[PDB]
Amino acid sequence: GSAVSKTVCKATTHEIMGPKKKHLDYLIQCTNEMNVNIPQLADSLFERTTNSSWVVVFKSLITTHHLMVYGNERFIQYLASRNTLFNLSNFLDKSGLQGYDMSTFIRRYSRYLNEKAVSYRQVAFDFTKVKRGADGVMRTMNTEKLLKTVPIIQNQMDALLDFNVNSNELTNGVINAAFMLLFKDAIRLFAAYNEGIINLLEKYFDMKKNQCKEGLDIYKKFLTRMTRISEFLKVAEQVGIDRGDIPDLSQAPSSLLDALEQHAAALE
Amino acid sequence: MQIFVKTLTGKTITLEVEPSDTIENVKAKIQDKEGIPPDQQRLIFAGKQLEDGRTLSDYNIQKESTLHLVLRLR
Repeated sequence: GSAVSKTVCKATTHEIMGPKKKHLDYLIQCTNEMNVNIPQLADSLFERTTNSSWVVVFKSLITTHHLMVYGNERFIQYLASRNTLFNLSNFLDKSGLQGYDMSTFIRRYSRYLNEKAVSYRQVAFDFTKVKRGADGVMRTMNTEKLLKTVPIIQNQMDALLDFNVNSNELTNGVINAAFMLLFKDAIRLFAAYNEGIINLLEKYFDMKKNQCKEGLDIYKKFLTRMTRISEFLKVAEQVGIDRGDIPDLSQAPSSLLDALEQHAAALE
Repeated sequence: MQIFVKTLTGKTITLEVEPSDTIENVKAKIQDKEGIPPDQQRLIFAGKQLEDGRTLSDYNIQKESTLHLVLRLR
């Protein structure tokens, strides 16, 4: 309890480095123990986003992101239930040149964690942690849920690509640590997105005339997002990331629009 | 000749054919290389589902053309 709040502060010192593994692994340990005051923990991290240093604020967001990905699901569930999550729409650290540069990136990253939280609330599971493959969640979803679900994947994606950082702006250990977590979410979210699309394209040719309209707009959007995902993956390539970890987007079903349009034409 | 078949999961198949081979025969050869029962194979080219009795030449499928395979429910 007193130890939690103190490890939160250790994760979020003014040291210009990402949160330390020892403090992040302890916090993960916390979330999983039986009598955790999850609200109190979350509360301590929000409190550190009220701070005026960009270093503190951005490391508190990174820790929260880290804990949504690796912490007990109970942590992401609480964040998604809250009324207000991160209120950093006006954040600005005028202290120096780094503060000025890193304040736009704090505003964007805070927006992305809020969307991640809303995404979880709207479908009640984490797109980046559900069973993959031909019997996974997104491949086997039934038609109604699929059509309501794939748009929520797309809105999370869009908020991730809005961080919109160039490789030559990843100039300190804080923003890089955020970047690497954004990268991890992106490839897992794209995997969930490509899988929903596969399913959609399979079902499309037995769908009703007005489900093909919903599905056709989902797909058109999938194609525009893929051009922007490839730009983000080029930043990843530039920074030096293992190229076997970058998805090959040429494998996505990206050339079927014509088939989907002629088939909607025939349905009229 | 050589044609390609791209599945929705991303694999690209290479198949040996002749322009006269029926779409039904082309599906049977996809059975032989990938295991997919022909009755679950939608083949698509130039935006149209390809009919079993028509031939590759009836659809303008020549060398190095890529067909799309979409799996279907019986």
